[PDB]
Amino acid sequence: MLDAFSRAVVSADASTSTVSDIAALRAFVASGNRRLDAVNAIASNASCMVSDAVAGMICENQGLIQAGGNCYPNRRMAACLRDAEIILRYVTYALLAGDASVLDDRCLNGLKETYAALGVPTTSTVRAVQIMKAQAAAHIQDTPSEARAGAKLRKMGSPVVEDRCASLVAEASSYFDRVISALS
Amino acid sequence: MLDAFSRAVVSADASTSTVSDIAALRAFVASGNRRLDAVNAIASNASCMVSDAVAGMICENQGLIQAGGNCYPNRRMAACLRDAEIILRYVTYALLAGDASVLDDRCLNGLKETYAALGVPTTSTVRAVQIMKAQAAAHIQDTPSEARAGAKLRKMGSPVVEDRCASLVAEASSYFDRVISALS
Amino acid sequence: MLDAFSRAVVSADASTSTVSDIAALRAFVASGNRRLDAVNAIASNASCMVSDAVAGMICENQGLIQAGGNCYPNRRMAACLRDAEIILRYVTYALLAGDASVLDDRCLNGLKETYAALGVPTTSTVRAVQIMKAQAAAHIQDTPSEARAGAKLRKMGSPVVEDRCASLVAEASSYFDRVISALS
Amino acid sequence: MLDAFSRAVVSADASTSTVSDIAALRAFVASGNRRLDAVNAIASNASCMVSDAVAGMICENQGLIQAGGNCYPNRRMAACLRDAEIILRYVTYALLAGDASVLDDRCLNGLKETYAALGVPTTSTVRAVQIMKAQAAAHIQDTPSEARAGAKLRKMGSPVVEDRCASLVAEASSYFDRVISALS
Amino acid sequence: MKSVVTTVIAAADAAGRFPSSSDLESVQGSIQRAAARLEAAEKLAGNIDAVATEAYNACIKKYPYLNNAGEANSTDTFKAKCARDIKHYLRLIQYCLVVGGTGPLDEWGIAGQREVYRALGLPTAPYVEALSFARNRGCAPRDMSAQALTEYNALLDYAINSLS
Amino acid sequence: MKSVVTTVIAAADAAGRFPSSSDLESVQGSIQRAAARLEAAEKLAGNIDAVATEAYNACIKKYPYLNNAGEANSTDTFKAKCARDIKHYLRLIQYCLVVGGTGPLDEWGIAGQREVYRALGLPTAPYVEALSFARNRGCAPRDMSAQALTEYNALLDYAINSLS
Amino acid sequence: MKSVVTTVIAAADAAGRFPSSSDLESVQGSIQRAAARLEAAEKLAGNIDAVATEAYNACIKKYPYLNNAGEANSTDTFKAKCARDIKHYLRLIQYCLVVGGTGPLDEWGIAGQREVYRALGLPTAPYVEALSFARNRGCAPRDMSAQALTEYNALLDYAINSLS
Amino acid sequence: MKSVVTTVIAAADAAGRFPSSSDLESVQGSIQRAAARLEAAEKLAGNIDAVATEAYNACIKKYPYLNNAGEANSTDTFKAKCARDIKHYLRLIQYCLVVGGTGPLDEWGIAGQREVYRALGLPTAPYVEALSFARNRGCAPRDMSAQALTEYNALLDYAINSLS
Ligand SMILES: *C(=C)C1=C(C)[C@@H](Cc2[nH]c(/C=C3N=C(/C=C4\NC(=O)[C@H](C)[C@H]4[C@@H](*)C)C(C)=C\3CCC(=O)O)c(CCC(=O)O)c2C)NC1=O
Ligand SMILES: *C(=C)C1=C(C)[C@@H](Cc2[nH]c(/C=C3N=C(/C=C4\NC(=O)[C@H](C)[C@H]4[C@@H](*)C)C(C)=C\3CCC(=O)O)c(CCC(=O)O)c2C)NC1=O
Ligand SMILES: *C(=C)C1=C(C)[C@@H](Cc2[nH]c(/C=C3N=C(/C=C4\NC(=O)[C@H](C)[C@H]4[C@@H](*)C)C(C)=C\3CCC(=O)O)c(CCC(=O)O)c2C)NC1=O
Ligand SMILES: *C(=C)C1=C(C)[C@@H](Cc2[nH]c(/C=C3N=C(/C=C4\NC(=O)[C@H](C)[C@H]4[C@@H](*)C)C(C)=C\3CCC(=O)O)c(CCC(=O)O)c2C)NC1=O
Ligand SMILES: *[C@@H](C)[C@H]1/C(=C/C2=NC(=C\c3[nH]c(C[C@H]4NC(=O)C(C=C)=C4C)c(C)c3CCC(=O)O)/C(CCC(=O)O)=C2C)NC(=O)[C@@H]1C
Ligand SMILES: *[C@@H](C)[C@H]1/C(=C/C2=NC(=C\c3[nH]c(C[C@H]4NC(=O)C(C=C)=C4C)c(C)c3CCC(=O)O)/C(CCC(=O)O)=C2C)NC(=O)[C@@H]1C
Ligand SMILES: *[C@@H](C)[C@H]1/C(=C/C2=NC(=C\c3[nH]c(C[C@H]4NC(=O)C(C=C)=C4C)c(C)c3CCC(=O)O)/C(CCC(=O)O)=C2C)NC(=O)[C@@H]1C
Ligand SMILES: *[C@@H](C)[C@H]1/C(=C/C2=NC(=C\c3[nH]c(C[C@H]4NC(=O)C(C=C)=C4C)c(C)c3CCC(=O)O)/C(CCC(=O)O)=C2C)NC(=O)[C@@H]1C
Ligand SMILES: *[C@H](C)[C@H]1/C(=C/C2=NC(=C\c3[nH]c(C[C@H]4NC(=O)C(C=C)=C4C)c(C)c3CCC(=O)O)/C(CCC(=O)O)=C2C)NC(=O)[C@@H]1C
Ligand SMILES: *[C@H](C)[C@H]1/C(=C/C2=NC(=C\c3[nH]c(C[C@H]4NC(=O)C(C=C)=C4C)c(C)c3CCC(=O)O)/C(CCC(=O)O)=C2C)NC(=O)[C@@H]1C
Ligand SMILES: *[C@H](C)[C@H]1/C(=C/C2=NC(=C\c3[nH]c(C[C@H]4NC(=O)C(C=C)=C4C)c(C)c3CCC(=O)O)/C(CCC(=O)O)=C2C)NC(=O)[C@@H]1C
Ligand SMILES: *[C@H](C)[C@H]1/C(=C/C2=NC(=C\c3[nH]c(C[C@H]4NC(=O)C(C=C)=C4C)c(C)c3CCC(=O)O)/C(CCC(=O)O)=C2C)NC(=O)[C@@H]1C
Ligand SMILES: *[C@H](C)[C@H]1/C(=C/C2=NC(=C\c3[nH]c(C[C@H]4NC(=O)C(C=C)=C4C)c(C)c3CCC(=O)O)/C(CCC(=O)O)=C2C)NC(=O)[C@@H]1C
Ligand SMILES: *[C@H](C)[C@H]1/C(=C/C2=NC(=C\c3[nH]c(C[C@H]4NC(=O)C(C=C)=C4C)c(C)c3CCC(=O)O)/C(CCC(=O)O)=C2C)NC(=O)[C@@H]1C
Repeated sequence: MLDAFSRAVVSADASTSTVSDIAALRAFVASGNRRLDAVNAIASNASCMVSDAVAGMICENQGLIQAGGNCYPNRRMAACLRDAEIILRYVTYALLAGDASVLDDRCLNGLKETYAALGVPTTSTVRAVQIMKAQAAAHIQDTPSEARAGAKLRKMGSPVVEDRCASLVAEASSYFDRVISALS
Repeated sequence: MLDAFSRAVVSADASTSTVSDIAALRAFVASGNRRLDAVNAIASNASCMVSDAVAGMICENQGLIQAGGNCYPNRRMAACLRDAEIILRYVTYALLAGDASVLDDRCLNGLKETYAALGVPTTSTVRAVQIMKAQAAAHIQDTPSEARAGAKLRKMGSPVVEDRCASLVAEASSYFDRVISALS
Repeated sequence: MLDAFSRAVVSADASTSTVSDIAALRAFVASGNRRLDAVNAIASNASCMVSDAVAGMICENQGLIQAGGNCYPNRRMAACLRDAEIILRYVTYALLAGDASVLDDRCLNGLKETYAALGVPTTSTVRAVQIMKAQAAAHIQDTPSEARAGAKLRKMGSPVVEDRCASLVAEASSYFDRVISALS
Repeated sequence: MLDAFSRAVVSADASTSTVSDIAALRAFVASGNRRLDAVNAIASNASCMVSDAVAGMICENQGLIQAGGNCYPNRRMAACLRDAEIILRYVTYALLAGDASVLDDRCLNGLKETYAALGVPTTSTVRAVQIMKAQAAAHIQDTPSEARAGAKLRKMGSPVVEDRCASLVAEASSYFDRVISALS
Repeated sequence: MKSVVTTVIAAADAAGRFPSSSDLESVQGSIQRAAARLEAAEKLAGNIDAVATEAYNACIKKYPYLNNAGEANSTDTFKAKCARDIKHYLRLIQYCLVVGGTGPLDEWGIAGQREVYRALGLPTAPYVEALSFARNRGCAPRDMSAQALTEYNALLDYAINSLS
Repeated sequence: MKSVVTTVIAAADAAGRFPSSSDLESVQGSIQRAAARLEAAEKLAGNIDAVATEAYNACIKKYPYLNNAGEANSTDTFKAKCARDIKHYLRLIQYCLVVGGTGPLDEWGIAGQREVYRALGLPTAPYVEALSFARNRGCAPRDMSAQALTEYNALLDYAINSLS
Repeated sequence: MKSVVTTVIAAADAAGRFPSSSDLESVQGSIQRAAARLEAAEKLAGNIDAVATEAYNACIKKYPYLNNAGEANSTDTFKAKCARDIKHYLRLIQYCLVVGGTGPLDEWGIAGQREVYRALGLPTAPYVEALSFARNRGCAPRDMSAQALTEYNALLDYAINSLS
Repeated sequence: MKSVVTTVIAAADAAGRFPSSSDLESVQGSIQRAAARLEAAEKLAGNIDAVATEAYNACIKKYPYLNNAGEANSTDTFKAKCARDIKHYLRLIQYCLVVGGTGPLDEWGIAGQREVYRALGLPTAPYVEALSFARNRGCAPRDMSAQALTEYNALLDYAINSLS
């Protein structure tokens, strides 16, 4: 897999050149601490995110838990909870690395074809991923609503800036969007 | 494994010396054709030798085919016919190579301990190997008796000398004797 | 232990048969005196053989008498001289008996495992045994070289035949080869 | 495996107690940078250390490269260079972790029995490890002599203190001494 | 026992490698972070009984049915075992703060926890409530520095995730 | 491509784990060490031709037999390829300083180097002398900070070790 | 130890077969070829010191830099070891001619040769030059019969290939 | 298809080896032995019908019960198939003499023979008697040279062994 820095190396090697834009690399390093806060915000809340995302997918489409639905019976609901956790894990890896290589290569490559072969609905999966994308955005910004969390609300206590890591939110969101693109 | 020639090399390498006794190696080569006749005499008659040897062991000890005997039931008789053929195969390899290494390393190493663990009688096995040793001697000399062969008598038609390859008979017999020593 | 004659008895007892090949036994008896000459030639020269064999092993591998070598210090050199004499003693017993049983049972059984456990080099031991094998061949034939003996040269004065007991030389050599096989 | 910190945890868990000596843990952390210098000094010079250590073992015991010696022929010299590098690797792991567990469990457990079974001299191995222990001490202190290095001399340029990391030298030396104890 | 240094050594060993640039660099991370997590480890060592007691009391306050005859907090032995279990989790978290990894919690708390609780009919919700209370309780700089509390909260969330 | 973050992610993935305490802690090490190695990376990017040229000149000065007819430095093409090879190693070292691991050197320089040099009858000693010269050349603070030079020297020693 | 007879026995053993038509036929090849290769083996046994010495002298004549302080032929010990190594290769070739296979050269010369030479900074070129000199030196019928020299040259080329 | 050359190539390929001394030496054995086995192959090609017919007639003479209603030689189709089968074995033996190995007999005659005869209730003894008759019939130099007849007899004994 690549990270943000080995991505710059691979790009440079296409012209057998040294990496000369050290300023960009220094910018990556300066956002290092906030990046670690963003990964900690997702990993620390992953169980709440997965169960809420899969429950949300199901409350919007009740057929998933009726005759012939793909979260029926118990075995399929369990398999689906597992897949939502796996996808979220590979997205958190990509955010920690600052590069989608690990997500693309180890999770998304052949996912659509696997789901096609199993009869797993890509539509309903895309909805679960949309909810996790929204959850991740809120946890990175440390602004989860009490309305959607109730007694499960968590505050991370990262040091606040005005933009609330808008750039990391966009990056995280772009990784979830690669999942959605891979299934769409 | 070693053959007669690589045996001379391994002996020489113990003093990091060249092999100087080329006369002995030329003597090995000069008996090459009769050695091939000796291997052909055993291989060509191996089924007759094995069945006669195992049948002989049994006609001398009837307990092998009675309650609790080690050629009872069908599975054990079959396993014993297989072992007599295996032992004869490794002895023929040793005769073709002019060295016991292949017999020692691939057949005899741990054989007694295996037989002890299975309850295979080493005494009765030694008798089967004695008969194969006698059969091999006769086939190498191209002097099988009609009395022991009946309608199964075979003649190889190798070119006769007065000694009838006494040296190859002794060598073949010494390999069968390594089997007997390994089980005794 | 067995001798050549009780070896024929044990072989016969595998078919509860009498020993019928009295001719072979008469052949053993006819070589009796030359066999006693062969044992006398080794026993009478044993100290010269052991010290020359161990000294030869050492002049070919100087590490045995340097830091970490297995003939260092004095205690280990003494232990090694003792082992070369023990091995030569069991080989002379085998030659007197016309059977390897005493050598196999009382000397070679567990020798490799003992040497492994002590850190005694089996390679260097094999070289000492090779030299004793060559020495024994020359003493049996009563043809030791002045080049290797100098002032220690001994002549036994056995009654000479043209072959110089080739068959006893081969037999003695085969016993030394069992030692080498047991350590290889 | 354990490191210095999980060693304190395992000790505490024997009485299901919290780790209370945080001062000692803070002391480990305060020597962290010099520990990284010590590991860098060995890793950076490992090829020079291994070849010099094995060459040293050999120049003190010439039998290792003569008939029957355990660095003869090419295959055995290569295997021995590999083992010296492996041992040095596990010692550097132990120094990086501040604990011998990885060395004990992954390198030393069954090493003597393996060497006994192969005929690898533990004496000569102990001498190779002694030389690597001396090399490591000098590289950690950044005081390799020109006399032992010649044109291969390296300087690390770590910030000098009067004691030259005597405590890390003793620790590194104690790991090499576990190797020697395991082979003695 | 998973830590920064055991992770890089295990990866180096699988590839037959000496420690290299990335291995030493990883351990520099421990040198920077140790102060924060050893601050948390020392606070928790000092006050574990009070921290565990209030977490235990929180989970029984949420699930008073546990006090009814035949339920998991209904006898003096059960009450003592439940409080002990909360202290066990906090002691394993103290170990994780010392080590800078989940190793102690992974090997001594989480492995087998669900088999044990299922076999004895112990509901998991009170365990989750106790840890969840502990997770929401702390604040910086009152209890410890922001980074010390970050490390403590992450290990509580890790235990919570293992039960969820 | 081996770096701090790819090593901890690969170890996390092999065990099916989210990033945890030890993973983030490892990456904090990169945040601390990056200044030193990016200083080295920038110096090397700025001056690679001069650094490579003097290392090439050092190895030919040590082994002038390479200039004889049929030897590896004997034609204009050979001379240009040899100097190019030294610059290749230094460019891969620049990449390792950017990444904070041996990945680029492992994958693009070291893998196959021995098969190539053996097949073309290229002696290894001149490569070792060039890198060894570069390793002994630098000093701080003249060329760069002590920690920048430590990073650079460690990667040169790593390449030297790969050829030794 | 690879020879005609060990090769056919190993193939027979893998399939559980007695020696058959093709096995005996293969060994007839050894009976025909033995005279030629034993002629070569006897010549080499008789004259190995002279053959090895002139090959050693050839490689030092080609690479006189080896005589300079710190280089591989620069001390009396180094000179003696280098000449010894050439004799080792020729002794292993004598063994191959006795056996009629590469077994002795495979197991005792070639396996580990590159690890050893790399570890001690021994250049491979002088080894190749010594064997290459020996390969080009012989002629028939001066030195031995055409087929004896064919067998000798093939084993020298085999060693050369292993180092190239 | 097992022969001298396919055996040494398969052993070379398993170890990633070019043909070497022992491979060529093995093939020299084929060059020496081919005259004998091609003499046998040509005789058998020339006279296979007569050789097969007398072997078939021998096995029915030994086992006249085969002529009884419901037995394996009792109809015109059965009689023709039995004689055909003997000719099949002799044709595969002709192929083995051409190739200098048991390959053709192994792959096309022996593999499955026992499953076929068992499934159709064909007794093995008549096949053995036919081949055994053919094995005892020949003499040199009447029928062919001693070595030609040795090759032919060895392949008959090999087929007999496969059925015994
Ligand atoms: C069905 C009746 C149904 C649902 C189930 C539910 C699903 C849902 N959830 C979100 C958004 C969020 N939920 C979050 C989850 C958590 N917050 C926490 O603090 C804990 C740790 C965790 C678990 C409870 C979060 C953080 C969000 C993000 C927004 C916010 O905080 O308000 C959505 C919205 C997704 C979208 O915008 O597309 C949905 C649908 N909703 C249901 O109707
Ligand atoms: C049981 C009552 C009983 C036996 C069964 C039989 C076993 C036996 N066989 C021999 C000796 C030989 N048998 C040979 C076999 C064959 N000869 C052939 O020509 C065909 C091809 C082949 C298979 C039938 C041979 C060659 C010999 C060698 C001696 C000879 O030819 O006469 C023995 C003797 C064992 C010994 O000498 O110790 C025995 C016991 N005998 C039974 O009593
Ligand atoms: C080291 C420098 C060194 C040796 C020491 C020596 C060892 C060696 N010895 C032989 C062969 C023989 N030595 C013999 C001993 C004796 N002959 C006598 O008459 C007396 C009683 C006795 C003691 C001195 C004998 C008999 C032989 C046999 C051969 C012969 O007589 O020539 C060898 C040869 C080994 C071999 O052939 O494998 C060796 C190496 N040699 C040394 O280099
Ligand atoms: C054989 C004749 C022979 C040797 C080979 C040699 C072995 C030996 N080496 C030491 C001690 C050291 N060698 C070191 C190696 C190096 N120094 C460097 O700067 C480079 C990078 C590296 C490789 C060449 C080092 C650092 C030491 C430590 C001591 C020192 O620096 O002086 C010893 C001594 C062993 C002991 O003390 O027990 C030996 C024996 N010596 C030979 O005789
Ligand atoms: C969006 C992600 C957040 C946000 C994050 C910020 N964190 C900042 C600083 C900071 N965070 C940490 C913790 C972090 N570093 C580590 O080493 C580890 C674990 C090993 C973690 C979890 C540290 C140490 C620091 C630096 C010290 C400090 O500043 O207190 C931070 C400030 C720096 C910056 O501007 O980049 C930010 C912005 N802030 C937000 O507003 C949302 C909620
Ligand atoms: C004891 C073994 C025998 C015996 C054998 C003899 N055969 C002799 C020569 C010989 N044999 C063959 C066949 C052999 N060579 C091969 O290449 C193959 C198969 C691939 C085989 C099976 C040949 C070709 C020859 C040489 C030609 C010839 O001489 O006719 C032989 C004579 C030479 C010698 O003295 O060694 C002997 C003695 N003879 C006996 O008395 C017993 C029965
Ligand atoms: C190789 C071993 C020899 C060799 C030996 C021969 N000795 C022969 C006969 C012989 N030897 C003795 C002495 C012997 N018998 C004893 O009772 C004792 C001691 C108690 C010993 C040591 C005697 C009495 C005899 C018989 C009398 C005589 O023939 O002078 C001998 C000749 C008979 C035969 O062919 O076996 C031989 C060959 N001869 C050699 O060439 C080497 C050196
Ligand atoms: C015995 C080991 C040495 C010695 C070492 C010292 N180095 C000290 C400080 C120091 N070292 C480094 C480099 C190190 N830190 C890393 O993060 C990495 C790589 C990832 C490495 C290799 C740093 C950054 C520092 C701290 C900065 C500085 O103090 O210059 C050091 C001084 C502190 C202390 O007393 O521990 C020492 C003693 N010194 C010796 O005398 C021998 C040769
Ligand atoms: C026949 C002369 C015996 C006899 C033989 C039995 N052997 C049995 C099985 C068996 N044999 C071996 C050794 C064999 N396998 C090899 O691979 C090799 C050498 C390469 C040899 C020589 C093994 C390992 C086994 C175990 C495997 C199996 O059971 O098939 C056997 C069956 C024992 C049982 O399971 O009860 C028998 C009966 N039995 C006799 O009474 C005569 C003396
Ligand atoms: C000399 C050729 C060797 C060598 C030999 C050493 N052997 C050592 C001791 C030792 N040897 C044996 C086996 C021996 N004892 C017997 O009773 C029998 C046979 C019946 C034999 C052949 C034993 C059991 C022992 C251990 C007890 C004892 O000390 O006697 C030995 C000393 C080992 C040590 O303590 O380090 C040595 C040096 N050493 C060599 O380097 C060459 C190759
Ligand atoms: C060098 C200082 C020695 C020496 C070493 C030899 N070792 C040989 C092989 C060998 N070594 C080991 C242990 C090693 N392997 C591991 O994985 C580890 C730890 C993780 C270690 C420390 C093993 C298991 C083996 C067997 C595998 C193999 O043969 O490659 C060896 C070859 C022995 C042989 O086959 O004859 C040697 C020569 N030899 C010396 O003389 C010095 C003292
Ligand atoms: C930030 C101001 C919070 C807040 C904090 C309060 N916690 C109170 C007491 C308290 N907290 C703990 C847990 C704490 N002690 C430790 O040793 C550790 C970690 C190792 C932690 C996390 C305990 C055991 C206690 C009782 C003992 C004490 O008084 O320190 C507390 C006191 C009043 C109360 O009990 O609520 C406060 C104010 N409370 C808040 O509202 C903000 C958000
Ligand atoms: C510390 C004062 C040393 C020392 C250093 C000197 N180096 C000199 C010249 C020089 N160094 C390099 C390599 C250097 N430049 C880089 O860009 C990098 C890496 C990016 C490194 C490591 C070059 C290319 C040059 C030549 C160009 C220049 O003048 O900078 C130097 C000048 C004298 C000379 O050329 O020999 C010095 C003094 N010299 C010492 O002895 C101490 C220990
Ligand atoms: C064919 C006529 C060649 C040729 C041959 C020459 N070689 C000369 C001497 C020589 N050759 C060797 C190697 C040789 N000796 C062996 O024992 C073996 C193989 C086992 C071989 C291949 C040696 C050691 C020597 C020196 C001793 C001697 O004189 O025999 C040689 C003599 C003159 C010279 O040294 O050049 C010649 C003529 N030379 C040719 O030009 C053609 C092509």
